[PDB]
Amino acid sequence: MQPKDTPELRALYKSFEEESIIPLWTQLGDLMPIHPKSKAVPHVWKWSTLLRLARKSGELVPVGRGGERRALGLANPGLGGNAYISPTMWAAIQYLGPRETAPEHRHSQNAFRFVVEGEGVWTVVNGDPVRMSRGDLLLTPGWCFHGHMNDTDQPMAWIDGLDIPFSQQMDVGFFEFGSDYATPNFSRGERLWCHPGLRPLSGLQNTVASPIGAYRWEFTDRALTEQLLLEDEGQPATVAPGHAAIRYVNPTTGGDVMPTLRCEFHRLRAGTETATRNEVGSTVFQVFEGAGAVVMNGETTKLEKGDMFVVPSWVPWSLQAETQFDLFRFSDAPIMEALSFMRTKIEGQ
Amino acid sequence: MQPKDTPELRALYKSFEEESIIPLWTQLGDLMPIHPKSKAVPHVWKWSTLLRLARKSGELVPVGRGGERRALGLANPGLGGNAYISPTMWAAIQYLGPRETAPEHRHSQNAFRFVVEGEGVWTVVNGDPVRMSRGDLLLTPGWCFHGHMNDTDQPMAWIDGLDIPFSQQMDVGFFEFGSDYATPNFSRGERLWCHPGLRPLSGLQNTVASPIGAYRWEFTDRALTEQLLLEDEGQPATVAPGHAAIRYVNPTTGGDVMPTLRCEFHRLRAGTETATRNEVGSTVFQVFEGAGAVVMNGETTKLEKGDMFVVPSWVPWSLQAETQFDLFRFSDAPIMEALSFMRTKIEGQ
Amino acid sequence: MQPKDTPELRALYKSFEEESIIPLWTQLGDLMPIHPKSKAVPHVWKWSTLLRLARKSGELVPVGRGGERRALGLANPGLGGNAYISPTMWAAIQYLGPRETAPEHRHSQNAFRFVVEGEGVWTVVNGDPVRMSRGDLLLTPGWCFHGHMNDTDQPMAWIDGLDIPFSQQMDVGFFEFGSDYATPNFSRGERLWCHPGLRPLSGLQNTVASPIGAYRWEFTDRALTEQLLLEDEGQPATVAPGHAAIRYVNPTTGGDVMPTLRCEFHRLRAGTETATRNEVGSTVFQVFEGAGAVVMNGETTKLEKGDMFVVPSWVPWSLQAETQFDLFRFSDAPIMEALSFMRTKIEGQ
Amino acid sequence: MQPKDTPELRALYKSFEEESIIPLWTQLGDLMPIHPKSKAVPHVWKWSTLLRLARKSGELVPVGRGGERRALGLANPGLGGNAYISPTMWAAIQYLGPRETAPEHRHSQNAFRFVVEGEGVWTVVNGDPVRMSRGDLLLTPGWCFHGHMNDTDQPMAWIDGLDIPFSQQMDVGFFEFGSDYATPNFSRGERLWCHPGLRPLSGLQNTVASPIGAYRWEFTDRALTEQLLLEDEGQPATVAPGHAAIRYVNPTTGGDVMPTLRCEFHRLRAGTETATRNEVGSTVFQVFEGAGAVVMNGETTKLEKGDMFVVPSWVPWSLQAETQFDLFRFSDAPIMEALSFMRTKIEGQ
Ligand SMILES: O=C(O)c1ccccc1O
Ligand SMILES: O=C(O)c1ccccc1O
Ligand SMILES: O=C(O)c1ccccc1O
Ligand SMILES: O=C(O)c1ccccc1O
Ligand SMILES: [Fe+2]
Ligand SMILES: [Fe+2]
Ligand SMILES: [Fe+2]
Ligand SMILES: [Fe+2]
Repeated sequence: MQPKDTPELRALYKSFEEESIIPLWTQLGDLMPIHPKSKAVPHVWKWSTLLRLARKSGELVPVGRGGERRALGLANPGLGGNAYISPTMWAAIQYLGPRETAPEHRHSQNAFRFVVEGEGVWTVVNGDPVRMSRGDLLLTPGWCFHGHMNDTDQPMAWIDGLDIPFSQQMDVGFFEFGSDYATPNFSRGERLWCHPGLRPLSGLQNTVASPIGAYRWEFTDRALTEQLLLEDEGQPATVAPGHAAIRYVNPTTGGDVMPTLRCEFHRLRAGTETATRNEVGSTVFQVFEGAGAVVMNGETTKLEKGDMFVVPSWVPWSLQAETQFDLFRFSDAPIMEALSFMRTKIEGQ
Repeated sequence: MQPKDTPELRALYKSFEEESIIPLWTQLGDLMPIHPKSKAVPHVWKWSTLLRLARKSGELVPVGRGGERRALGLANPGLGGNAYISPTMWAAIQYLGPRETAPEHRHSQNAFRFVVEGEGVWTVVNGDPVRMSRGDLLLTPGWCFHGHMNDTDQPMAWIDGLDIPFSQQMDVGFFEFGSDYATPNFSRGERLWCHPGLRPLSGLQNTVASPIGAYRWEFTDRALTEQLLLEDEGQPATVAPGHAAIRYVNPTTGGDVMPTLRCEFHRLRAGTETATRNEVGSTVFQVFEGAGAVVMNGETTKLEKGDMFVVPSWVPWSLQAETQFDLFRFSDAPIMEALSFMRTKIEGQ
Repeated sequence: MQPKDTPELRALYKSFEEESIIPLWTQLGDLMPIHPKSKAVPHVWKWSTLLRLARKSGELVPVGRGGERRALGLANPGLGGNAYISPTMWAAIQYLGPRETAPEHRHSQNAFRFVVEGEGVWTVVNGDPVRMSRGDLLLTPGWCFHGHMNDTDQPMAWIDGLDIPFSQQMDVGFFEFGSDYATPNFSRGERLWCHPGLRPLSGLQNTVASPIGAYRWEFTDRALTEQLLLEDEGQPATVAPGHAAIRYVNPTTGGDVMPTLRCEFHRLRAGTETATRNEVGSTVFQVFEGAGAVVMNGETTKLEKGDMFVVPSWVPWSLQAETQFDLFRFSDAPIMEALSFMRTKIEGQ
Repeated sequence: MQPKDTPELRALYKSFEEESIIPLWTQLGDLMPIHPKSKAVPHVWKWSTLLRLARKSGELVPVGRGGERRALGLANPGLGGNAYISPTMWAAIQYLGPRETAPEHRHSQNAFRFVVEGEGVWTVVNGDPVRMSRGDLLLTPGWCFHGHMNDTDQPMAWIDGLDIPFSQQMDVGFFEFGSDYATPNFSRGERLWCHPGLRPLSGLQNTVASPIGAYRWEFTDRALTEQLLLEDEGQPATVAPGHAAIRYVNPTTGGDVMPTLRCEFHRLRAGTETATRNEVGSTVFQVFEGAGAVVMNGETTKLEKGDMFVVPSWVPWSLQAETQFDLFRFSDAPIMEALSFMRTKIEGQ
């Protein structure tokens, strides 16, 4: 029950409004809920829809009338009109038309770019051009100048993933505009850092984000395959049966690519069904290849190549593989783990 | 400019709404601002107002009709009706009437309690009673059962500070209800941990929050005084001239009391004016003792004993001491520092 | 068996000597032993002997003819004439006569000074005078200028403990000579750092050694007592029953006082017998107060106030308390733990 | 001067011997030297000598009469007959004859094996066979079962480098004997861990030694080459001009391969002369390929393929490259750095 609804009490309460006081006893339980109950909801975006809307955006929105910001933000139906896939993350399909470019900027927000379709596009990160192609994870960590340049008559689309929504709500955003379109097969960063177990004596200082600008498909495919081959041979390797998986990491540290964002890739042998997990914080997945399904909150949704979905904080989820099922993944887990808020429930266990 | 306002474009845009797409090019700059520009605003609450409203709340709201949650949340005028002092923090004046109690609960949200007026109240934290008195900082870190019990015919008020607003927006909240009202002068925690430079062989494992349940006035006063005395003697000690200051810390680690919240105490020799600072993230201060002023965004506000104010992300601020000026402080700085978002501008420097 | 003792083989072997080759197959097992088997042996030094030899040294060795280096190194009978208590540590009884002084030097070797008998002696550490008295642990960490000055007509003796033997064998030794004999009751360091759970905003940077120059008896006694009182009350605290114990720590970090040396203090309720332990690396203990015994390798030795003993790597040991038994302790454990060589066997467990 | 040589003093001194006391004032300065002055001396071993003595050892010392321990320890002429290359390190040429094997053991001492000549030998490390070939660095970290098996009619030689001398002097040595000779091209470890910037979700826990069992030539060559190519292009990369260099690292951590031992590889463009360095602790180098020289203490020695040399603590050294000069390197630097004893002087700087 509340306090007696008296004239004295309504006066007290008129004073509260005047004085910028809100009394705890008027509040609803869910200011401190039994467990996390997100405003954001589990949602799926069909690739064939995203691709159709992106080609269309490309016709209608050329450069000089919107075309240098041609990204279609996946907006969670529960997040009140904000361009947020979850409370922490932004996820958009950038569509780069034939021969298009962008100038250099920087910002505190951390970003990656995961190539879906296309080749011959370079993103230049602090002056170092990083060739882009299908299955490549690129990084443009906080405060690194990045611009891009298409070298071809062909469109490219990629997932444009950022901690924009965390950064906006917590007030950490900074942004600056900056000052030959070279096309090396491999960036300097990779030429220094993509040799396994080796570290340059000039790179002895640890960094906060990874210095690897592209994690190329090749390597991601080979690791996932070797984990499956090791399963066939009775050797331990997969996280769970028929579930191969790698985390993309900062080689100076062995930790996450950037402070706010985790990236991973999972490959599921056909028939594999994962155990249901409740994880604190939000994750987004994208079907790289194959066919299968997700369950979220008990509800199964069938998935096709390119489809993207979000699991908010604590929503129970699992994946199931009809064919062999490749999935790119990202999450706000390094925020929850850095701050000791992370909890995990797994069904068996 | 935007794309040509054509029927085709309005169709594209009707599809976006249907499909939960929001295009980056429609967005306003301030999704990624030049620097942080908070929705929250600098604001001051006058203690004499908070005290008047608290006594009143005590008459009108007894136990069984709201009285076990008698906290008056300082609500930022810019934060749209949420009981938030800033986007990350909650700050309330809890008013405990004569002989009142509360039962044990726990929650993932981290909390402290800074005693303003009163004595003879124990908060019991995982079964360990912590006597409360004026100038004491108490902790009830995430997931620690806490309840309280007043032992006296006298009211007590304290600042009830939590990371409630961070926890709600990011979805990390959990909460549980729990299962003799002993009155020791000192808690076990303090009996183990409040011996300087000494650590118990049974407490060799590092912890995420501090195990010190009360940081008593005595010690805080003595440290601040010794720093001033050391200044008089030509020895280095103060952070800036006439500006003595301590940070409350976790002795297992030397870091912050809890993962999301920093606490500090500042004592200003009369006449001292601090250099203007822009700091990422938000802080709240409370005048423990003395008289002086704050400048925030260029605007001076005079301050009296008990007055509380908030400096959102990047608002330029300084303090000025007319008499000798004691101030309790807290902030979301460990979140910004844990995630490499922290930046600091200082005027001289 | 060896290779056939042939003229060819003796030639091979004459070549080895010539060429600075020593073949593994000629070596004895104990270049890589089943477990650690120290050259050093368990040994006890009787205080009444150390005191007698120290007074004597004081008569015969005044200043200008040896008296500024009046330390009597405990030399392990197994360590071949080196002034080593163990392979890693040096432990000596420094005897300071009436009014004597020493000038400032520094060195990479880490050092502490544990006051046994005496008062009114200051050691000055980087210009900061640290009053010395009975039961105080003082530090003079690596590379800190230290000199001392006696202020009284009375001798003082203290344990002078260093990582001299580690430093000599591994080649890390550096040494420099340096450039009013003030007598403050408390050093600056302590005035800044001996307030429990508080840290100065000017001391926000972590350090490698502790900045606390004296860990005074007072605090050590109070902690040990509170742990015993907590045992009487059914509260967890002691490491083992009737075994109270603290580790001296670096407050910036919560770790060991200095990188190579651990210090601790143990208080045993009468009747308490500890469980036998095999620990990697060496430790030295000194009976501060009480009467009791040690077992080392199965052999019991009775102990009196001041007596000192060493347990080399892996020697099984325990302590037994006839009266209430106070013991200062140091070891090379931070070297073994830093390098993952530490192992521990305990009898029950 | 000493104390007066009196009968009383000789008595005092007879008591010291009796009582296991050695007085500091009798000691020589160099118990705490101005800077490190090693017992060990700079020394070179000519490969053509090591190879000749190894073939010979192979004839004279077959299996069953010494042949399973056919390693020729490089013994520093200054270290009094111990099989030590420096006070911290052991370095030997293991010579494995046609078809020979060894059974599994383990020990706390950390070890690597750097292949010089040969192929078709597997070392099996905790049951995982690691193919060996020229230029490969293999690890067998502390406490990992390792045995080997030759698969060929051909001898192989490798550098057999351990922290044997540190382990013996400090007393940390443990050793155990253990319980199909499979020949995979690549070990499991490498199949999991040698994909750049990728980490298996089953390997999320940090380790103390690297889990990479072989750092193959291929990768080491490619990194060194790419650093030189990057120099040609005006991009920063080399540690110094014409001086390319990588450190072998633990990918879970980015730190050193094992806690006591650092490994590195340097490639010098012809004509390159390095700046003179004094580094705390000892290092050993082996000419993998090319021709050039070392200066140590001012004395130049010409070097050929395979030649090995040691620079004790603080000996000033530099390398000079007549042709293009490839050098494997190891040191006790992680011990000095872990314990804050490391110091570095460089000539320019
Ligand atoms: O990082 C950027 O360039 C960027 C900024 C805002 C939205 C999408 C993006 O790729
Ligand atoms: O920690 C609590 O008991 C608490 C919970 C919500 C609001 C204010 C509070 O002190
Ligand atoms: O630290 C010193 O002054 C010292 C040096 C050598 C021996 C004993 C000592 O106290
Ligand atoms: O690691 C070993 O097997 C070993 C042990 C002693 C000497 C040389 C060695 O390779
Ligand atoms: Fe950007
Ligand atoms: Fe609570
Ligand atoms: Fe000294
Ligand atoms: Fe071995």
